[PDB]
Amino acid sequence: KNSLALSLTADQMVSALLDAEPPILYSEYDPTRPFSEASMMGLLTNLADRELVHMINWAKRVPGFVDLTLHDQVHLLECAWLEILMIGLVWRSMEHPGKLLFAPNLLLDRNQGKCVEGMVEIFDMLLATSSRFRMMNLQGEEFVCLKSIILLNSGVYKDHIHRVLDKITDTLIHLMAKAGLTLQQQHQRLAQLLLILSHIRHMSNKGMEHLYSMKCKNVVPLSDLLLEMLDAHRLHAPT
Amino acid sequence: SLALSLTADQMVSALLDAEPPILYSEYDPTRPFSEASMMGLLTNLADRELVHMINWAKRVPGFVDLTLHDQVHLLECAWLEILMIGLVWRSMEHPGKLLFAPNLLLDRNQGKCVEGMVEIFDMLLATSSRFRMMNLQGEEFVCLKSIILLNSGVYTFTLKSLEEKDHIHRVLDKITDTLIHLMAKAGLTLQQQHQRLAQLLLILSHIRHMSNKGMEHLYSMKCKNVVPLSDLLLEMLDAHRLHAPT
Amino acid sequence: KHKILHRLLQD
Amino acid sequence: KHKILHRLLQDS
Ligand SMILES: O=S(=O)(OC1C=CCC=C1)[C@@H]1C[C@@H]2O[C@H]1C(c1ccc(O)cc1)=C2c1ccc(O)cc1
Ligand SMILES: O=S(=O)(OC1C=CCC=C1)[C@@H]1C[C@@H]2O[C@H]1C(c1ccc(O)cc1)=C2c1ccc(O)cc1
Repeated sequence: KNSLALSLTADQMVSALLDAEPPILYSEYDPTRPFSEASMMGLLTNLADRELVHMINWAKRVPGFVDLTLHDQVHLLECAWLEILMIGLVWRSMEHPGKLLFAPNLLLDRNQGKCVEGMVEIFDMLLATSSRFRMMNLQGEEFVCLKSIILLNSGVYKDHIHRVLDKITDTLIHLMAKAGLTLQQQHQRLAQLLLILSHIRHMSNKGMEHLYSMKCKNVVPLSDLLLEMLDAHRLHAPT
Repeated sequence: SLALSLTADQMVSALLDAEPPILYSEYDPTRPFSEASMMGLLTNLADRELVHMINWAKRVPGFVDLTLHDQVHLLECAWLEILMIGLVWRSMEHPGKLLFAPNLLLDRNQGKCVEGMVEIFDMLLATSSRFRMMNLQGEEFVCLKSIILLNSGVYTFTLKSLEEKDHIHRVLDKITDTLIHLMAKAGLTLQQQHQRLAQLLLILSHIRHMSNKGMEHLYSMKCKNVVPLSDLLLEMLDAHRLHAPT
Repeated sequence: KHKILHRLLQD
Repeated sequence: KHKILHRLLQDS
């Protein structure tokens, strides 16, 4: 059967993506200014667990996603969840140079990343990605397109997904043309944005490797959902 | 500066001339396969390829304009992505197989010889299949391999260090202009050009993923001690092992 | 193995 | 002290 996603116009695609946006969640007000391995992991895991529920319901609202089998939907979310949390983080950190806005009540600097072993390197990569998005003046409409591309492109190999990915490309080009960019500027900006996706993948892989290690799993008790999302990646890891 | 003065056709000619040679493995079909021998053939092959990759990188426009420390950083970050893109390129015309060398053509079943390797072989085969169905051209392949080198370490790098990143971004913009030029020359409509540009750059995220997943197995104690590894390859692996969990 | 994600993805 | 990669890149 045919997918509605392809029949959508560029404006209907942008509006369906902007309407699907999950909200910005707050951290627990309980522990303030984390400075230990346990407090830092406690806050971030609690926040990630709550954002995951919103992400699942967001993915169901991404045109083309509902048309996939339940098994393929599980696979894409299992592959992309940390990349999705990370692009979300980098977006909302844009207006905060040198800081990561994990939540409006949880603004962290690189010195806090030092509290957890292996974290500051990822924090530095996240800050540089936020900084790159800031200098490029990334727009909200472009952000929701990039986030949808991360979800559909997460699985390394298919016809339906590649037709939806082409529609999103057309949507990104439609936004840049609507912004007054020339053809050279449109293809240059399309490339710049998509190359940043390689970096978001790299951050996810590096972060995931630390998150599914035994030492990272033992810092604080993890929810059953977070543990299942981690084990989807741990399964491929070396023994 | 020389990279910025190049026309798209000149960029293509320079990248094509810079191409490293295809090396042979020490594969002997009279000898049976094992975890150690398979790891031995691939490591020895990768090791000899690294030397040609170093000399290829020096010929990538804009690369020698960087500081020595930045050239080292980009090659440390991208070496496995670059070996992988080369492998999937030369494997294109061999469905269901990976042409590691003209004398080393391997199935996914042979990948089961090494623990954790078949999952990577499946991803490499999928990527090769994707390049085949898109009818990836040699001219496009050389642009992508150069983008990998320049892009993969650009964010993991004072105001002097910032000018290096700006120069990398300018050269990357030139390679994009080159890719679009190739597609326009091929008669694609503007919508087809942008869609193909996007499909190729999304494949780069898959190549990053494969390199990260592969690297994690390569710097594990099992793979480090399976066969005696060479010094340059050990240092290239350690550039990654250094950030990994203890 | 019955994943939570399988339940959560159902309407 | 400079690594093998730095040495091979430095070479002319
Ligand atoms: O890749 S990370 O830095 O994870 C670690 C954790 C320990 C050591 C090294 C990396 C990750 C990105 C950001 O900080 C961490 C982390 C996190 C996510 C899930 C968890 O189960 C635990 C923590 C982050 C994060 C959390 C929520 C977001 O909205 C965005 C990012
Ligand atoms: O990502 S890998 O599959 O590496 C492993 C190794 C063991 C277990 C799981 C993955 C890698 C890609 C391909 O097969 C491996 C491997 C390799 C590279 C460097 C080494 O020091 C040893 C082996 C591969 C390879 C070798 C040469 C190429 O031109 C292209 C790919």
